[PDB]
Amino acid sequence: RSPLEKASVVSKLFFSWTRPILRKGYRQRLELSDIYQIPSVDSADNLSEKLEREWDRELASKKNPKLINALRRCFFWRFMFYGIFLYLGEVTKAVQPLLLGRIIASSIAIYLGIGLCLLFIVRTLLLHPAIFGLHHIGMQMRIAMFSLIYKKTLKLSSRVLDKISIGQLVSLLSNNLNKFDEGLALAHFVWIAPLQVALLMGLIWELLQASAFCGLGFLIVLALFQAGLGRMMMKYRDQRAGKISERLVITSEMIENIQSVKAYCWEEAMEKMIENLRQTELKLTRKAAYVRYFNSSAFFFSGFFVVFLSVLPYALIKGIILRKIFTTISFCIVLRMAVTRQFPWAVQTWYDSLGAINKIQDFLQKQEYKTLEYNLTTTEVVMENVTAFWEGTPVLKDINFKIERGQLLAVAGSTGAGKTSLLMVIMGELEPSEGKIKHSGRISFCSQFSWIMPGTIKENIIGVSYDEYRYRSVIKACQLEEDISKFAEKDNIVLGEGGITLSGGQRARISLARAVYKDADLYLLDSPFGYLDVLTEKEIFESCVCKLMANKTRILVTSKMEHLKKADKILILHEGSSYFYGTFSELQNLPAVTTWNTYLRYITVHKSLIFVLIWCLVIFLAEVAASLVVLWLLGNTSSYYVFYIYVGVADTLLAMGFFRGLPLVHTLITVSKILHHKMLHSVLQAPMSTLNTLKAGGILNRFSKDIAILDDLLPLTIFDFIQLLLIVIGAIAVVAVLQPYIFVATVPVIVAFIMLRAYFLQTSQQLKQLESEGRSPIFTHLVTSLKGLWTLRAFGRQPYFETLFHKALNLHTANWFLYLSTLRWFQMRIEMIFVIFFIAVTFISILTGEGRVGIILTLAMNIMSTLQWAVNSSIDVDSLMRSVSRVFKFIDMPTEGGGQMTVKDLTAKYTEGGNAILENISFSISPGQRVGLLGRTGSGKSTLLSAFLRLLNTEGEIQIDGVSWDSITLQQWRKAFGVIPQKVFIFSGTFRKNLDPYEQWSDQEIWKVADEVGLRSVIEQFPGKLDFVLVDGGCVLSHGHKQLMCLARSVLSKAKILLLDQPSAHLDPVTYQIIRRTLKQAFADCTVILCEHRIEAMLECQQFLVIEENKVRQYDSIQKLLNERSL
Repeated sequence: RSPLEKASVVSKLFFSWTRPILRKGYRQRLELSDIYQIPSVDSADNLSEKLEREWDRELASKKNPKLINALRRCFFWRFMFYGIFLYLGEVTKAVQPLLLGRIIASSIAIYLGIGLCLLFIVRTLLLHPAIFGLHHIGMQMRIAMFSLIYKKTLKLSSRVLDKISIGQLVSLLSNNLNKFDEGLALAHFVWIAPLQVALLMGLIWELLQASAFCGLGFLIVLALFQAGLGRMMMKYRDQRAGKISERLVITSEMIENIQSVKAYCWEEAMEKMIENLRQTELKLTRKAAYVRYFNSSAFFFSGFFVVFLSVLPYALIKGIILRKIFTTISFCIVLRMAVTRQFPWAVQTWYDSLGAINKIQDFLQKQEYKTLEYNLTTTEVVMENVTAFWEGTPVLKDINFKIERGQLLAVAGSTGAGKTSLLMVIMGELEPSEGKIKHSGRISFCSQFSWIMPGTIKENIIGVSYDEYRYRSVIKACQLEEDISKFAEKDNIVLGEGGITLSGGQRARISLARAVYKDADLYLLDSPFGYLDVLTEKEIFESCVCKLMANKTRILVTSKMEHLKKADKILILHEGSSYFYGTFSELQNLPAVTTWNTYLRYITVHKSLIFVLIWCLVIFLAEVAASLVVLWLLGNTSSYYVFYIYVGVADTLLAMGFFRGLPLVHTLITVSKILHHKMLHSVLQAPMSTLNTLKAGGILNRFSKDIAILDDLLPLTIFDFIQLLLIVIGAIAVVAVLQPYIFVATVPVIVAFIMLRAYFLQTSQQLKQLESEGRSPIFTHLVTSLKGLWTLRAFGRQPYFETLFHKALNLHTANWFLYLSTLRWFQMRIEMIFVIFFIAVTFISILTGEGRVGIILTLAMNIMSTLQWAVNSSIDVDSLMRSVSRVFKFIDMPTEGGGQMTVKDLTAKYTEGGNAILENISFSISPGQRVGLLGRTGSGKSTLLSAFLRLLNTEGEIQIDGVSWDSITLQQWRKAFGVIPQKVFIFSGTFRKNLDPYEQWSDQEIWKVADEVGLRSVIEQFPGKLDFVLVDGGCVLSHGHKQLMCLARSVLSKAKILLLDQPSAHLDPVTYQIIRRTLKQAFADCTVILCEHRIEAMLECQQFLVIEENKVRQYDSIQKLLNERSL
C-alpha cells in the first residue's frame, strides 16, 4: 500500500513520489485517510525488536553497559556512507570557485561554462537525496527510543514511581518530540568541517601562502564574540523567567475568577496591577533581544571586513590582479559559512543528542516491579508475620490470616488504615520487609477510582474475551443494563478517558463488572461499594456483592454492616495494630485562515511602524544607485581595487546601518505591549454570553504562549527576513541591468517563485496542522495508562497494553514522513530554478572590459546559499504569524453592553434565547426586611442570583432605586448590589492591598473598620501589622475569614443588598455565631436575601419566598409556606 515501494528510481531523484500525492491534495481538502502507508521496514514492531536485542545485549555486554554504543551498533554504517557521500558533495561546491577563476583570464572558455553548470547539477541531486535519507534514520532512532520508554514505564515499581514525580520522565519524553528527528542532519558536519577547513585554507594558501592566517584569525575572534553574547542572552532569558512566572499566576487568577472579578467592579484595578509587572519584564526582553540583534548582525557585516584585511597583507608586497581578489572573496564567504554557520551550530547540537541518551540511560536503572504471572496452586490464601512500611516504623505487625478455599474474607479499619498497601503487599504490588504468603497465580482487583480508557461498555468488557450471554446476563446482574435505559446506541455508548461524560456511580460499577464477570484464580476487592449509597449498596449487597460473588472465594473491603454480617471473618487494624482479627462473634463476645488583508492591519498597528519600515526601503534604493554609479564610473592607483572589493561586497552593499536594524527592533517590541494593553481591556469586557462559551484552558494557553511568541521569537526572525530579502532582491537587480537581457530572464524566473511557495504552502499548512493534531492521542494514552497501573498490573495485560501503544506511534510517523518528504520536495525543486538562472547568467555574460564581467561572475556564485536561506525563512513566517492572527480574532471580542425596588416580566435564559431559567419573574422588595429566597433547592439557584445581577444572556427592566436596568450605567449599577461569594478569590498580596486594590480607602478608614469588623484581632498576628502577603491565593485565611473579608469589603462598599447562599455548608458554628453578632448590626437597615437548602437555615427569614420550577411562588410568612409551599 506504500507508494514508496511501488515507485521508480527517477521518482526518488526527482522527488516525484510526493508529486502525485501533493497534486491530489491541492484540489480536495486534507482528508484524514489521505495518509499513505508507512514503509515496511518502518514498522513499529519491527524496529522495536532490533533495538530490544541490542538493549539486552548492551546490558549483557558488561557492567557499564553503554546503551549509546548499542544504538550506534545497529545504526552506524547506515549513515556512515551518507556522511562520506555528503562530504564529497560539500567539497565539490568549494572547487567551483577555482574553475570560475579560469574564465576571468578571458571561445575555448565555453568548455568551462558547461563544467560550471555540471558541478551544480551533480551537487543538487546529491545534497537533496542525502538530506531526505539522513533524516529517515533520525525518525527510526527516535521511534525505538520513544517505544522503549513505554516498556520501562510498564515495569517500574510503586516504591520508585511514587517517589519520582511525573515530570521526571513524562515531561522529559515530550522534550525530544522533534529535537533529534529534525537535527539528525548535522551528524557529519563536524567531520566535513575538518577536511573542508584544511582544503579551503589550502586553496587559499595556494594563492598567497602568506595571509592565510589573517583570515582564520578574524573568524576565530568573531566566533568568540558571538558565543559570548549568547551566554548573556541565555542568562537574560533565564532572568526573565522570574517575571514571567509572577505575571502568569495573576493572569490565571483573573481568568479563573472572571465571574467574581466582574462582580468585584475592579477590573481596571486588576488591569493596572498586571501593567506594572509587564513593564519591568519587557525591559529585560527588549535589552536581551538587542544583544542578540547586535550579535546576529556579525555575519552579515563580516565578509567585507575580513576579506579586505586578508587581501591587504598580500597586496603589501605587490598588488595582485583582480582575479586573485575575486578568488579570495569567493573562498572567504565559504570560509565564513564554514567557520560560523557550519561549525558553531554543530558543536551545540551534537552534545544535545548525547545528553538525551544519557538521560535515557539514567532512567534505565530503576526499581523494577516483580511479577510471578500465574503459578499453579490450589487457590489458597496465606499471610503471616507481614511487615512493611509506607515508604518510619512498620505500619503492620504479624498479620496472621490464612484461608484454604471458599472462606469469606473481609477487611476493615480506620481512616487512612493503609490496608490498600497491605492488599498491594498481599498481591505483591507492595514490598513486604518480612513474612510469607501463599497465593494463587492470578487474582482479580478492584480500585477505588476507575481510570478506564476511552471506549464503550462493550469495549471495556471485551478485554480478553467477549461473551454475548455475559453481555446481557452480567449487565442485568450488575445493574449495567438498568443504567443502559438512557442509552440511545445501547451497548455502543463510547466516552472519553477519565469518565467525563458518564455517570459517576455507574462508571465504577461498570468498570468492576468487567473484572467481576471475568473469572480469575483469586479475588481481591477494595472499596467495591465506594459509590453505592443506601439503595445502590443494598442492591449490590443482596444481589451482586454477596449473591454473585458467593461461589468465588473473595476478599473484600467495605464499611457496610450487612456485608460484614455475611463474612465468616473480619480483621480490624487500629493504628498499625490489628485490634480484631477473626469471626464477627468475637467482637460481640464481650482555524487555519490565511487572511493577507488582516496582515496589513496588524503590521500597521504602531505609530512609527510606517515611518520606520519606509526608512530602510528609502535607504535600500539609495545604496544601489551609488554602487551602480561607481561601477558605471570606474568600470564604464593601488586603491582602485579597494572600491571594486567594497562594491563587490554584496553583504556590505546591502548591510543594514547602525541606526537601521536597531530601530526596527525597538518598534517591533512596542507592538506586543500595545496589543497586550488592548487584549487585556477587551478580554475583561466579554459578556457572559461569550465568556462562558470560551473554555478556561483556551484563554490562558492562547494568551501566555501567544504573547511570548509574538514578542521574543517573532521580531528576532522578522527582521532577518527583511534583511535577507533586501540583499537577495537587490543584488539580482544590479546584475539584471548590467547584462543585455538578464531582466528578461529574471522576469520569467521571478514569476515561478510564487507558484512554488503557494502550491507547497497549500499542503504544508494542512500537514503541519494534522501532525500536531495527531500528537495529542499519544499524550492522552500515556497519562491515562500511567494512572491505571495497579489495575492493569493485576491482570498483567502488558501485551494488550503494549499493543495498544505500538499502533499509536505508527499513526504519527506516517504523517511525519509525508510532511518531511514534501518539505524536501519543494526545496529540491528550488535548486533547479537557481541553476537555470545561473546557467542563463553565465551564457549571456560569456557571449558578452573585464570588471563588469568579473563582478557579475562573482555575484553568480555568491547568491546560491543566500537564496536557500531566504526561501526557508519565508515558509516559517506564516507559522509564527498564525498565532498573531488568532490573537487579532480574540481582539474582536463582543462588548458586554433605598432598598425599595420592584420588577416585572423578567424572563432570563442562560443561553441566547434558550430555556427560560426565569419566566416573566415579578417580585416586590420592601425596604428594611430580610426576605429568604429559598425553595426547591438542589436544582441550581446560581442563575437566580445571576438574574438579580443581570449576568446572563437576557435582559429585563429592573426598577430599582428609582432607575431602570438600562437608564443607569452597568458599571454604576454594578456598585449597587452586593453578594456573599460562595468561594471568594482574594488577590495574592498584602491584606490592605488585596482587600482594597482601588486604594480609595484611607488608613484611618482602614484601621478603624478592621477593629469594627472584628478581623483586626484575628489578623493582628500578621507579619508587621497587617502587611502579610497572602501567598498561594490566600490559603492562610480560613473560610470564615474569607467571609469576614467579604463582609469587610462589602461594609466598605456600602452595598444595599447582601446575597448570601449556602451559609451552613461553608461557615463554621463559631463563624456563624460571630457573623450573627455583626451581620445583624451590619444589615439592620438593609434588604438582604438569604437563600439556603436547609429548612432550618431559612427559619431566620421574616418572609418565606419559596422558589419553584419556572414560577417562583411567594409567602408572606411561615404560615402559608409550611402549609402550601412545603407540601
